[PDB]
Amino acid sequence: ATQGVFTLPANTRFGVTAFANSSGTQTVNVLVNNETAATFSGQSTNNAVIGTQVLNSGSSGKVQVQVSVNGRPSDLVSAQVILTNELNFALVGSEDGTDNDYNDAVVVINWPLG
Amino acid sequence: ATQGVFTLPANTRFGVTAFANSSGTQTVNVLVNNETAATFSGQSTNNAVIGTQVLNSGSSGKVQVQVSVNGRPSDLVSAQVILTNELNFALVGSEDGTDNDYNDAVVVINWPLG
Amino acid sequence: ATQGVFTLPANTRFGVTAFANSSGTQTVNVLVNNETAATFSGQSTNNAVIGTQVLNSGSSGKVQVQVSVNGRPSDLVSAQVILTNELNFALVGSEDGTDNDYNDAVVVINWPLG
Amino acid sequence: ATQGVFTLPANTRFGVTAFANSSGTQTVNVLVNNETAATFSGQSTNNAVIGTQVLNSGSSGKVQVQVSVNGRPSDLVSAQVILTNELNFALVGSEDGTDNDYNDAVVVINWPLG
Ligand SMILES: C[C@@H]1O[C@@H](S[C@@H]2O[C@H](CO)[C@H](O)[C@H](O)[C@H]2O)[C@@H](O)[C@H](O)[C@@H]1O
Ligand SMILES: C[C@@H]1O[C@@H](S[C@@H]2O[C@H](CO)[C@H](O)[C@H](O)[C@H]2O)[C@@H](O)[C@H](O)[C@@H]1O
Ligand SMILES: C[C@@H]1O[C@@H](S[C@@H]2O[C@H](CO)[C@H](O)[C@H](O)[C@H]2O)[C@@H](O)[C@H](O)[C@@H]1O
Ligand SMILES: C[C@@H]1O[C@@H](S[C@@H]2O[C@H](CO)[C@H](O)[C@H](O)[C@H]2O)[C@@H](O)[C@H](O)[C@@H]1O
Ligand SMILES: [Ca+2]
Ligand SMILES: [Ca+2]
Ligand SMILES: [Ca+2]
Ligand SMILES: [Ca+2]
Ligand SMILES: [Ca+2]
Ligand SMILES: [Ca+2]
Ligand SMILES: [Ca+2]
Ligand SMILES: [Ca+2]
Repeated sequence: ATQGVFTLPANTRFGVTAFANSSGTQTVNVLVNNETAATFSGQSTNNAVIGTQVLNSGSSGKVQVQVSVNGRPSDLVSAQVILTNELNFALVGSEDGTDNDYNDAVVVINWPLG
Repeated sequence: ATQGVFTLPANTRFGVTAFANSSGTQTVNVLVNNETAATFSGQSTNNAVIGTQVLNSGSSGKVQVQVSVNGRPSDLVSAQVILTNELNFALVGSEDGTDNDYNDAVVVINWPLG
Repeated sequence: ATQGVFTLPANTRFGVTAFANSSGTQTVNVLVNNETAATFSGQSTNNAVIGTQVLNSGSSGKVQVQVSVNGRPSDLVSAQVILTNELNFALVGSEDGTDNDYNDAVVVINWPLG
Repeated sequence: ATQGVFTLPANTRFGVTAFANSSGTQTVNVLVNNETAATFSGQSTNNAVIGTQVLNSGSSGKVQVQVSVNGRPSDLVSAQVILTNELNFALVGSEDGTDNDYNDAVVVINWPLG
């Protein structure tokens, strides 16, 4: 099944944050309506934040997270969770190797903001 | 129902990151085994990371998130989500006022790390 | 925080299924746009399905689950989870006593159907 | 990533319920410790509950959901969510064709019971 794709409400501000837990450098791309809206790159084995940004979901609401290490696409796992019918999290895990911890890059998208 | 309390696997490192979306200064307290392990404070209406730390769940695995604004306990909502039977997120939202956006402080706990 | 309230897409069919795990008879009311759309009652300590129905979300898409036992409203816990940006689950547990298993009635809403 | 596989606490009762939303006959198999513990089959475009059962997770606690149509394995999606640190749902969707609604068989596992 496709993973790392989420339909947000249109024209909404949202936060995107990425963490790294790998000896490899993680590159995280966030596409909005199929155009790169944020790119984070960094390396950590201690859950360091490698980037955070505020974005707007635009007219489509379509947000996609992609992860690669040295040009190789990581395998993704994802889900969206809504608390009290208001607070939204779109969560992404990624695996760059063999151990299947799926934490190599971790991406959290939250809305609403403000 | 109790919110913002999670049983993690014992003796496990976990990430805890807090975001602010409110006029009010948010104070996030993270307890492990009922003892304060981290305190974040900050103010933003643009989802600024007001703190991020790596902690250990210790022998109990009992982790609790509290949020207060100027001393007043915020109302919490929470859940845990597990992807591919491996990647864990504990999520907390909090409301300091009347608008019920539940984003005033947002706390994300993730494990495993490394 | 309010629990047991979910905003579905408007004019969309959804499944609702209730399960009981208590010595007391459980009454589950499902409201659509603030009007009773279905009512289920049953007693089980073995997770028996005490009711199932297909309903329409109507123009608001607002769906509310209420649970009571012998007249007394149960304490509710809820969340919505979306998998592969497509498959929606609205989940409710409820507590009628002191043991805090929150399974005394369990209500599962799923969409889309067909 | 592996989908439809869940680690439960050992020797615990859980409910499993399957729903169908397809013109094809769905076969849902539930494995405990890699052995078939329940089987449900049926065809519905209206969210019929094609089966519900109470099982015991056994000594491993490993539970797996498999779905097929006419012997062809369906693509699965899954997650686990925990409410008030107590109430557990393991959720599975499955796709038998090309439209990617992932609702063709839906399976929900809940614990604890009683
Ligand atoms: C620490 C370790 O990092 C990787 S495994 C690691 O990946 C790099 C990528 O550049 C090299 O291929 C090494 O040969 C590999 O050992 C993570 O997948 C793993 O979970 C762990 O965090
Ligand atoms: C921007 C706004 O912030 C608060 S409402 C705000 O709360 C502060 C708390 O110190 C004072 O009560 C102000 O008088 C209030 O208006 C959030 O609850 C709200 O969601 C929004 O982010
Ligand atoms: C078996 C038991 O059922 C209840 S406790 C039970 O509640 C009924 C009403 O539902 C009466 O108040 C009795 O006096 C109580 O003992 C559940 O709360 C519990 O989890 C367990 O399933
Ligand atoms: C109603 C429809 O059913 C299938 S698509 C459907 O699958 C059967 C399987 O036996 C045949 O291949 C038909 O030729 C196909 O049209 C679902 O995938 C779809 O979501 C929808 O529920
Ligand atoms: Ca890895
Ligand atoms: Ca890793
Ligand atoms: Ca607020
Ligand atoms: Ca706010
Ligand atoms: Ca109870
Ligand atoms: Ca009970
Ligand atoms: Ca389908
Ligand atoms: Ca279908």
